[PDB]
Formats: sequence, C-alpha cells, structure tokens
Amino acid sequence: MDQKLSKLVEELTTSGEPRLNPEKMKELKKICKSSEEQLSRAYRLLIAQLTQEHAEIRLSAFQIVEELFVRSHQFRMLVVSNFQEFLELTLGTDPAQPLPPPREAAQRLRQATTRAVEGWNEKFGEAYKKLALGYHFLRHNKKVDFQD
Amino acid sequence: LETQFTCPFCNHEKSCDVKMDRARNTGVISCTVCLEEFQTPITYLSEPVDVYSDWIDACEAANQ
Amino acid sequence: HVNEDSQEKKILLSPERVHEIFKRISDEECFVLGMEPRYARPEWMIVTVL
Amino acid sequence: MLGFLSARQTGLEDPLRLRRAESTRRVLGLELNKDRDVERIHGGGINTLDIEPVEGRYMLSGGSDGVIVLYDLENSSRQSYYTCKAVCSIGRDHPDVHRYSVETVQWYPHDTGMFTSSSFDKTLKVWDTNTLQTADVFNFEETVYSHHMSPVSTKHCLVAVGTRGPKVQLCDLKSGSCSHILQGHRQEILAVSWSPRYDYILATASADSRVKLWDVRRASGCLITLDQHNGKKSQAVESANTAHNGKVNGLCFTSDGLHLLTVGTDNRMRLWNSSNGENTLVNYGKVCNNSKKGLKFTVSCGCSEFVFVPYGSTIAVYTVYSGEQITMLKGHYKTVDCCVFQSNFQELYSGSRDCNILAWVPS
Ligand SMILES: [Zn+2]
Repeated sequence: MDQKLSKLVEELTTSGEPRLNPEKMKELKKICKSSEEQLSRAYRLLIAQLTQEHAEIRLSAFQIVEELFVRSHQFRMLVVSNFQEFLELTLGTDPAQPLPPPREAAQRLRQATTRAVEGWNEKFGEAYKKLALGYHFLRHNKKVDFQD
Repeated sequence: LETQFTCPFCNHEKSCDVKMDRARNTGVISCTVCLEEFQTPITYLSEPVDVYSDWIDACEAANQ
Repeated sequence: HVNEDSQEKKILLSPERVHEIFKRISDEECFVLGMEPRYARPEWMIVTVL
Repeated sequence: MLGFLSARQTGLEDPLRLRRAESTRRVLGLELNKDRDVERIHGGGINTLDIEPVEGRYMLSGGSDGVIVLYDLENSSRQSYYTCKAVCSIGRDHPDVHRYSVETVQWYPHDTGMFTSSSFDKTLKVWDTNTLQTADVFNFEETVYSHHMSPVSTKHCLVAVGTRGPKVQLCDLKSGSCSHILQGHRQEILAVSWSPRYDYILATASADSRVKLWDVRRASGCLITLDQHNGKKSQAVESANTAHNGKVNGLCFTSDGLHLLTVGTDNRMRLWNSSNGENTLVNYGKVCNNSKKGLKFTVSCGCSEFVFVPYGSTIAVYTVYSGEQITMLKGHYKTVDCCVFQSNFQELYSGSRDCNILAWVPS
C-alpha cells in the first residue's frame, strides 16, 4: 500500500498549488490514519521532499507536516525526534544552507512556519519540552521576528 | 580607516570581520574567536565602522 | 583554502623560516630561477652574518 | 534485574555487583529528560559546568557573557517535574563580575564554601560562596584558557592555570604565590588537569600538539611526554613525541587515575597509561572537535567506565577501555561546550552555545 501513498503525496507536492486540494488531502488523512508505520512512511516522504530544491515543494511538504502535527500525536513525537533538522530545513537558520527559490514561496514558508511554530509552542509545548527548546532558540538565538 | 575591530565580548583585537551584503541592505559582523554574530541594517553610505557601531550600541542597549 | 580543516589562517613569516625554505632549494631549481648557485644562493640573501 | 535483586538478597553476588551493573544500565539508558528542566539565565553560551564534589547538589555554570550562575539540582518540590532553580548569580550588576567569558569554573574540593572561576579577562577569581564576594584575584599577562584545582590535595592547594602563554602557572591558595611556572610547552596551554590518584601529578595539554605530565614538586621539568607511536617514529626531542596531530584541547583522567584521555583537534581521542604515558591504542574512531579553546569532557564513575565527549551539537558516549561507541545524546542546537556527570544518580548536564543547560537522566 506504499505505491498509492507515494503517488498521492507526489501529486500533492509537485503540483505547486497555493492551497491544498481538499479531497486528495482527505484521502491522505484517511490512508495515513490507516496505519502507523505508513504514517511514518509519509513522514519520510515529507523529509525527502523538504531537502529537495524548490520553495513551493518545501511549502507543500511543510503544510502537510503541519496538518499531521495538529492531527497526529505520534507524528509530534516523531518530528520532535529531529526538530533540529526540521528547523534547519524550514526556517533556514543555518547560513551555509540557504532556502531554495522562488522568493515568494520561501517568504510564505518562513511566515507559515513561524506561525505554525507559535501554535505548536502554545498547544504542545508542555508535552514536548524539546519543542520549547526549539521555540526559545528561534526566539532569542536566531531572533526570529514572530510579530512579522 | 580600520576594517578589523576588537570584539566587545572576548576582547580579541582585530578578530571581528564585517560583511556588507548591499543587495539585502544588511551588515553582518562576526568574531572569529568567540563566534559572536550580529546583523544590522545598512545603507549605501554605511561602512564596517557603522556596523561595528550598531553592534556596540545593541550590546549596551541589551545590557541595560 | 587551507589543506586541513584548521591549520592557520595567517602567520608572520620570520626570516629564519625563509632561510630554511631557501636552503632546501636545489641547485637546479636555483638555476631555473636565474640564480647561479656558484655566485648567489637564495639563502645568502638572508642576513645571518653582517 | 529481579535476578540481581535475588542474588543480592541471597548473598550470591556482592551488592557491588548490583550497584555497578545498575549504574551502567542507567548510563546506557541516558535520554533527554522527560520531567526535568534547568532555569535559563545565561545570555550567552555556557562554556563550563561543575557540580560540587561533596553532596553533588549545587552546580556552577560560567557563560560567554561573563556571568556565573549557581543552581540547585535537587528537586525540593513535591512534583515529578521540576526546574533546577538558580540559587545565586554573579550577574552583570555584581561589582566583581568577569568582564569577558568565564571559561572554567570549579568548586573548591573538600568544601562547598568556596569556588573559583577563570575568564578570558586574564583573571582567576576565588569566590566565597556564602557572601558571594571575591576572596582573591590572580591576574595574568595573557588570557586564561583553563584552570584546575587538585581533587585530591589535602596538603597543597595549588591552582594550575593554562593561558595563551607557553607557561603553566601554579597559583598557591596558601601565601598567594602565582610566581611558580612550568617550562616546556611552546604554544597556548589549552587544558590542564590534576591526577585524581597522585597528589602532585599534573597533565597539561597545549596547542603544540604535546601533553606533558609534571610532578610539580620536581625541579626538572615534565615527567612524561605522551607520544602517539610510543617510539616507532623516534627522534631527538625537539618537535617529535606529539600526543596528537593538532591542538590537544582536552584532558580527563579516568576515575581511578590510572589512565588519561586526551582529545585533540586532529579529530582523535587517545587513552594513555598515566604511569609511563604509553598509548594504549584504543581506537575511539573519529571524535569531531574543532574548538579553538579548551574542550571540557568528563568520565563516568561508580559503574561496571564511560567518557562523555562533546561531539558537534551532541554528546558522544564511549567505553573508555574498549572504545566502543555507546550513543549520541542529541538535544542541543549548537556546538556543545561542556558536559558534567553527576555520579550519584548517573545524570548528565551539558552546556552549549545555544544558551541552554540540558539535563540527561536515565530513562
Ligand atoms: Zn569575540
């Protein structure tokens, strides 16, 4: 049951749509609720997409990640497992590794990930102190303007 | 003029290098020793002296 | 573009080091450099005896 | 483990067996703390940590901003979740605060009423912990990279200080005498450590890629110079007999003091017979470090021995005498500067450049 999942994720991300097309996202929701190892398979798909060089694709992958984060708990544990790399790939904190083009999609990625991280700090911060560490590090060490 | 300045944090002489990214209107001053970094807006009239200045000012303001 | 991850970014080159570097130069590399070893060796350009 | 308890009850195994086996099992199960937190007060990276040797309750932390924070590690609250609160603080408003980064802080052994802190402001300050005022200051002509008091000396109270000068200073707490120096290094002395076994044995590691053991009572220089090859590449001693192929920026005697762990900038850690400096050829693989200053790493105690080395933004846990890599403690966001091991409960406290002190507890 991995073929259809890789497919559906590929049409979701490669399309470059401004907003998630709803019914196939609902199919992803159902089939990700189906099994836990296959939810984590979707997580690896997202991680592999997020490294790839396009800001729109990075945006689609991050928005899927946010959907699963607000929707799944084992997903929250799994992503906080490597929140450091997640921040390196989303926020582009590291100077050596810059976010890939276009500039508009990269800016939208920055805004969306800042606000999603704010929401995650408010909602799941106490249950995941490593999320609190990441939020604090972003807010002081990187001086990310959360008011922007 | 001087382009390498003493770091306010580690007091190592000429250990601070200044990078003027004019395309983004931002100056980045970094100490090679203690790895302290600071970013300030810059204009076309700005110089490493004014980035080094904004860094000292930010330090003194934050230390109040 | 230092050979190793960290060796030294900038060093002060003392005359003593230059003397050894020049003394290692071969009698053929000196001739290629236009310095006949019989009459002038590169290390002789460093003042050791005044 | 019920086998362990049964063997202890029936006398089959000495309680030593259960104690050290369970200590080792706890260290292996080291993980990011589920219910513990450490108060954040340093504005800059934490360069050093030190839990007091007696009662293991209080922890000192020196930050890159020059402040020194004194934490209480005990869970005096009734909840399972607690934050290690900060008892005291040499903050920016203290009259005697260090002007630059504090690079080493150490509790006075044999008593918690005094501690010491050395900074890149060229000062080794001795603080009364009760009044929180500088009892003494020792100024140096060049920045201090590390310092260490003997954890064993009931007789002497010397502080060995390694600065960017090529000389190891010995500052006597008794009759304030900082004149004593040891000659034989050639570049900055990035680490110094007294032997826990022998009272007057001091190991010093310097940027000249050499580690020297000194009997400070002696008048004839270093006792031993550590050599990678032990004699395979033998030369008249002017530049050979190097401990590493880079700067040796960290020292740590093992718990018994019979071996010495040296970490250098050649991405290598080595284990040395502390009695004749012979390399034991324990591998350890590649230990990533590029720190231009001293690297603080510690060893475990009271277990069936581990070494916790900062490895990038992680803590690499190795078995000292086999070199087998246990694990990576992965919770820091920037390079880890120091890790200090609480031996009572097999806990770890790591300070890094991200202005965080993270506590690792057995799961
Ligand atoms: Zn600096």
